[PDB]
Amino acid sequence: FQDPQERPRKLPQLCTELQTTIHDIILECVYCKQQLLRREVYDFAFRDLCIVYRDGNPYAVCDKCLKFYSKISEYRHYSYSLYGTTLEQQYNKPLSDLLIRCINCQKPLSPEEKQRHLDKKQRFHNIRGRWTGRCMSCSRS
Amino acid sequence: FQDPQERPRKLPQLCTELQTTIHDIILECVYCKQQLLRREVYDFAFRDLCIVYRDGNPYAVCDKCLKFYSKISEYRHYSYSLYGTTLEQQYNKPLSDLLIRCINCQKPLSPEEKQRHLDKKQRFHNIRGRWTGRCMSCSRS
Amino acid sequence: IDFKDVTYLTEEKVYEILELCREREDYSPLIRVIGRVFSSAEALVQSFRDVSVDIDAIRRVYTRLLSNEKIETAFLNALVYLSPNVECDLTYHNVYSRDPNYLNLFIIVMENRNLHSPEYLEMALPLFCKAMSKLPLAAQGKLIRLWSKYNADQIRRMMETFQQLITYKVISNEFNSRNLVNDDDAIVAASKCLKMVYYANVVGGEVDTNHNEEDDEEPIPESSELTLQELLGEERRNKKGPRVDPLETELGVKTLDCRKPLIPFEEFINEPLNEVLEMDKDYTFFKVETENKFSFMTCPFILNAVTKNLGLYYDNRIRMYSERRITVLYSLVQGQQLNPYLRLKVRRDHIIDDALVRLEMIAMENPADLKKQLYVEFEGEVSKEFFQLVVEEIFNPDIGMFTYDESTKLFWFNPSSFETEGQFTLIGIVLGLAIYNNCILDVHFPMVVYRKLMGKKGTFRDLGDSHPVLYQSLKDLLEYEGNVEDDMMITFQISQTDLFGNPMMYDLKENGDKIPITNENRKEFVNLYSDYILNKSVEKQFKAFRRGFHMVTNESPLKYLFRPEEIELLICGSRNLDFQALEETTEYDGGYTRDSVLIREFWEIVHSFTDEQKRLFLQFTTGTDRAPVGGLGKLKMIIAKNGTERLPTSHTAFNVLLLPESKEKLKERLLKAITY
Amino acid sequence: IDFKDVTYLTEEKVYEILELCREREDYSPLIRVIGRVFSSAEALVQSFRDVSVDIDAIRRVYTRLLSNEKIETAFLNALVYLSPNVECDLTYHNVYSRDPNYLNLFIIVMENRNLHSPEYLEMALPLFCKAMSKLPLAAQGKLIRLWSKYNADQIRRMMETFQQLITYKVISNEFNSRNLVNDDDAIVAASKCLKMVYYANVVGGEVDTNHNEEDDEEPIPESSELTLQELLGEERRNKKGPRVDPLETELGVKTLDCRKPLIPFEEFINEPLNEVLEMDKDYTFFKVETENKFSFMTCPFILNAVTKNLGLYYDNRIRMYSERRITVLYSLVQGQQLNPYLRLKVRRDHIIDDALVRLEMIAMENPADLKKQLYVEFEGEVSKEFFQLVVEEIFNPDIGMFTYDESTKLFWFNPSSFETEGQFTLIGIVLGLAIYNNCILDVHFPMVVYRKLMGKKGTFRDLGDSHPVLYQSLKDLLEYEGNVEDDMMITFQISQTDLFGNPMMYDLKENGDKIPITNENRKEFVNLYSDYILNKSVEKQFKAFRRGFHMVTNESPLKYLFRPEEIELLICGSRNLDFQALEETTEYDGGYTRDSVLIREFWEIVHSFTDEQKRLFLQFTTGTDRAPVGGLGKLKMIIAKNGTERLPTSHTAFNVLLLPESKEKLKERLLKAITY
Ligand SMILES: [Zn+2]
Ligand SMILES: [Zn+2]
Ligand SMILES: [Zn+2]
Ligand SMILES: [Zn+2]
Repeated sequence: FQDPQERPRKLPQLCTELQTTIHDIILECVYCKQQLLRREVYDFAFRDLCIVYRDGNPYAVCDKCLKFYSKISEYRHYSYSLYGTTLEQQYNKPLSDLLIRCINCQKPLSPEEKQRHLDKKQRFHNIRGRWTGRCMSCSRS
Repeated sequence: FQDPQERPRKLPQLCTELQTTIHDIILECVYCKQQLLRREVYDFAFRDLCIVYRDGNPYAVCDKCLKFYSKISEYRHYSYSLYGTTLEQQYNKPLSDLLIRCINCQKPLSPEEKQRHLDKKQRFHNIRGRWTGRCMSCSRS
Repeated sequence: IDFKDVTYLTEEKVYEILELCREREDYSPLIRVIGRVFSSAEALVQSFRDVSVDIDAIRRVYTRLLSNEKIETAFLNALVYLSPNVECDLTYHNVYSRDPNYLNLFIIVMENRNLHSPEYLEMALPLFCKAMSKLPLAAQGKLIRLWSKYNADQIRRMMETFQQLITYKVISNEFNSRNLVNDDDAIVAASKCLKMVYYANVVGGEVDTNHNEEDDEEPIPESSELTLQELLGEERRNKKGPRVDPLETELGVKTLDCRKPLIPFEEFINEPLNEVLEMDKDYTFFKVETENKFSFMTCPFILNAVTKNLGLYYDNRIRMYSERRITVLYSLVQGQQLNPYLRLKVRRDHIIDDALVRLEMIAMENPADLKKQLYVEFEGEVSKEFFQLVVEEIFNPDIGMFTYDESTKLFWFNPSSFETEGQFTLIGIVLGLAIYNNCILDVHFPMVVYRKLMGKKGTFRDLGDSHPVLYQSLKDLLEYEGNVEDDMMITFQISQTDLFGNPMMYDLKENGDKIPITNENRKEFVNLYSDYILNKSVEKQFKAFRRGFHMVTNESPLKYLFRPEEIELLICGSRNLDFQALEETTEYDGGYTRDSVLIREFWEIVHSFTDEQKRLFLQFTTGTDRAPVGGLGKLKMIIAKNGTERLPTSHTAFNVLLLPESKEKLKERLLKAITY
Repeated sequence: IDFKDVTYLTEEKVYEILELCREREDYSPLIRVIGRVFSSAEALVQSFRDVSVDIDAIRRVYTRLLSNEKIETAFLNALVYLSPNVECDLTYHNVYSRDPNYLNLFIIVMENRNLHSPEYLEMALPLFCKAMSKLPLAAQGKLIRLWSKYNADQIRRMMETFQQLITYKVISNEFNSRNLVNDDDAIVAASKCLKMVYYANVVGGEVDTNHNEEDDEEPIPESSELTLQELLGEERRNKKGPRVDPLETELGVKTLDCRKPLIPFEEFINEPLNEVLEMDKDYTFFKVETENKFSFMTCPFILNAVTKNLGLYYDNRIRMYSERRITVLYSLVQGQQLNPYLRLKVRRDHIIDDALVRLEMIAMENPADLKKQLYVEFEGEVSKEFFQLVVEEIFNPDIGMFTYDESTKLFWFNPSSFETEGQFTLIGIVLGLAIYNNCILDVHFPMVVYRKLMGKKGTFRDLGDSHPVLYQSLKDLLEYEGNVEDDMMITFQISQTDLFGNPMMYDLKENGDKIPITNENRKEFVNLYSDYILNKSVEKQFKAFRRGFHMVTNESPLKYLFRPEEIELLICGSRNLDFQALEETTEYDGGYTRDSVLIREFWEIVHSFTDEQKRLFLQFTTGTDRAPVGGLGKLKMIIAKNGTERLPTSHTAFNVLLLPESKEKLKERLLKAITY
């Protein structure tokens, strides 16, 4: 919980060392310090979100502050926006070999979701040097 | 203060019967019940605003709630928007013979201000059956 | 001899065309030269003279002429050059202020029966309509009141004149959103011309300026909005009302006052305009009149039932977008909590008793918030199926508000409700909340209910669709011959059944026992008893239903856009059923696409069933068996391919259906869940 | 004999053009036929072969040819047909991946000195530039590094090639906002071609890849933003930095590293593009690359000093519009109070001591909010004149941070400041806050100060503009001949004056007393002492000035758009003065118009005065004597006619001037208030 290599970084890495299932893991947020919701509980594994240690405490996020602060970083630290083609010519790497997350839900953007952006010519977003996208759960109206 | 004809309707009609100048009139708002600001004090005469009687109490407005609630009526009760020409053909009256106020500051729209709307082809706003415009103090950026 | 400078087309010109048809040999340009000054501006002011026009002349003048072939080409070219420089004769010269004589140049040109040939529409006819559309108000008023004396087929072929033009104009251009439809001036004109034809059928048809309702008590607004009118001193004067067309004001008539026109209103629709027009900014042209663009919602009769809600959906959204924007401002500057929805707490045992104290709280405390979007919540556990939970709970005989008539298969307001106006408020509110949120209901009301809401009472004419067994038993009085005092024992007092079962004796007169009915006041017996059950037995209950309906759609242009027939397809939905439009109104969410098999499995299992069971399916996807008003794909289907054994997750609101990544692997349990 | 199929323009073709100029009689099409296959795609891959091109061939081949007249018309038409179907030779065929040989077809065509004739620009030349603009990255890298060996006039006439095209293209079209400038492909191409010429002058000119600063410690972001990187696990890796052009990355060079090019950078500007281009969406093309439109801010050298701030104004506004939008969200969902401004409480006695604890609170607590718009408040009693209150309060010798040198008339960072880095933080911050809010200051800094901020240290070359009396006394060592140990008594240790007055002995070497200077380490004595006062006597103070400057304009593209010469006209303003542009940049607020008399009274009273006193006036309207950078009417004048005897109400921010509704009725008191 102090040294980086002993404390686990993800909930799949945690839940055995912290002796639980995916369901009955006991966690508190970093902003709200609340018992996380069960849809929120499962996503922190799946969206591959990473454990904060405030004062040696493994913290997670709640979703409504997760989508909030990602919108904050979107509004506050926005560098440029790029086509899906324009990474493979300028970063010069496959996008499935690239850790691009969602700009809203912060799940890593899917190999088919990235090909929508080359199909429908939709642009990515660069913030803080990191890359972001729009996931399929974040594509309803 | 109870019967309509004895209590005055405007501050010029009030300030002698209520024994003051335009400066040292003592008044409270209808929303905030505060001592009105002196720019706000003078405008309630000039913008020809009308005295509310809540429980027999002559109330006025403060400006920051005046511009607020006028924006509320703008957003909540908006019927249609009309050219400056389109009143003189449909109401069939001169606009200086017509009580059109400001949509923001609620001063009655000036005879030169209304001719801007026929010059630069800018549209009026109808709300609640009443007519509104944009005054020259409310035309800065 | 040739008669050039003097007034044309007169009886002198009738003998001149007759004597120039005398000796026909080599007479090629002389008839067009002796009809050319008919195609002149001031030469029809003077010729052929609440008007000064001779209709007795010209409708026999054109008859004498048609023994030839080239004159319709000769009549045409003069009017090509007439129409622009006569358009500025009222745009600039403004001649209606100068004379009432001026209108005669339209009618003489209009009565040509060879206008039925479509060769005018290259340039000639529409600009003749444009100045006719540029007529001033009282100029149009006398013109329409001149056309209040036509026959129907004269109006029909005059209606078919402009409709054939707007038949021609849609097949003329490919209209787009950069290829705008309100900037084309002729369809603006011809529909505005057809509006006069549409307003001819108002004043030409059946008129009842009298039996309007009690004027609807517009709701008391909130304490903030009441304050500002006292701050602006306008608490003396009342509102000038809704959207009002000026021709309604110019003629002094309302289309609601029209029982039956010459030819019925539903024939007066252009259908191909509707399928190419987007009302997304046509409604922006409706609330905000623009420079070179005019709103087709100011000619609402040209739209079918398919289209007039599509702007009313857009109208409610801008009232919902603003009511989103309002509670934005309250949490900002007032710090009062963001309330962006009409949240609705209910319990399924008590949803009437839940939503009564729920809505009448908002109907009292803050009357504004009913215009926020509906959002239904139960305890424990949506908004589209919520109305179905209300409808039979309101249209139950066991709830004590309505009766069902089995023959007509429609409901009716039961007047035997004692202290049920509170529950009568909600059925008004939920009728607005269905409309305002654009939802469909399974409601069987007589059209008099919709007729009475707009502002015109129930007549003898509305009695048949309500309940004919009463209606036949009063027209059979009027279709009788006998001395009805000695023949019939009927006096003014009647027997009206309470739900106890006992008929209650009601003197419709001041003393209905003491005065009997004769042949003459047989009319008077109807005019009490036709209005009795329809209007004034339920009058306190209907107004409490009206008050519930009014405070939801007062600010909406529903009264402006719609007729009481059109409300029936608007609140009650439609009974048609399409699926080819359904499978193309589905964007591929989840991953499943159309040509893969489990798309057509829904299609084939409903196409195996008969129509009612496809509607048993579409109760799950849309919300009910009742289709959306008009078309079916106007609500889109929504597919979802997300990861089976159980029943698919399927909503009514967002129209979703979950799908696992064969044809007959789930259909038995799926149809089981459908028919549960 | 004719040599058709084999490689053209070779020395064999030199003897063929010489022997076909032999016997000139009736030789009209033969020279264009023996130069036509030069105008072929694959025939210049093969012909004339870090490259494989013979520049020694072709620059004497063209010389032998010009004894005729029609060949420039003959050279032209082949290249019209070459250029589109060779544009897809790298757009589609992608031949640079296939060979490094391919580039040769550009250079041979380019070296025609009759390209100076403007007849190519009808269609021919720009599409030759388009494929040259469509070259890939390392293809451009070797191409530019091929042009790192040119002479200046070869670069100059190659620069003057594309500039004459963008001379031609502005006089070609009337560009608008529906008539967009980034959708025209040739000006996109030729400037991107000129970018390589602009990047030729980087790698062709003076190069210093070495003396960069310490890498600027990018600010610690707020506790919310630090959290999310720990939530995203990217606390390991750092930022990839600012906006970076890929040719900077492809060549590995930076334009900041360029001391002096071949021909100076300020010649490389298109001026008539700037006066017709709106950067309102060109900046939208900068942050958001688009399909058929490309940003001219990615070719910043084409813009003058007038224009590059005009996008930087638009850049700060979108960072201010968003920082408005952020505290919208905090009052909405967090309920933390709307703070839409950089409010700044001060007292005129203590504004340094006020804004130090003010800014360093926001520089510590929430480092984001410095990007909100500046708003200055005193006690008792604005933001534009606020900097003037700071500037001499910071550039005072009596405040203890700077020295003024009277000969150069510029300031310099005094290194004798003890524990004054806190006050050195603010002068960084206020330098950003002037720039970020786009305000002008009356600052006299040497260009080395701007040179050191961008990321390149102070050299011997920057020493003269700092203080030449030191700089001459070290170049005179280098411009001496003698045996400087026996001649000069100079060792590495020096005497540096403290503000006590006592010079402090400083061994610049490890033992400057023990090692003396000879002729050879005279270079080494400079390379310690040139960097001493300029970089490392003030190194802790400058970085605390840099840290103040960095955390305001780190996220701005100021480092991308600008060179250290351009900062001088950007933070220090301009010394020009216009009034004809002033009287047309005034919308009539209040009521007063231009042709009435009291408009020209301001004009005539300043035109009576000399320039410095017109600036004494314009200190009141703009804010200072220093003009806006470049033009004068870029800030608009603002007139006000609202109801006299006293001095007119005149702001610096909104540029207002009150006016009563003659010519010489107020000017004495007005100029009195000006010169108070
Ligand atoms: Zn949280
Ligand atoms: Zn997402
Ligand atoms: Zn107030
Ligand atoms: Zn105002």
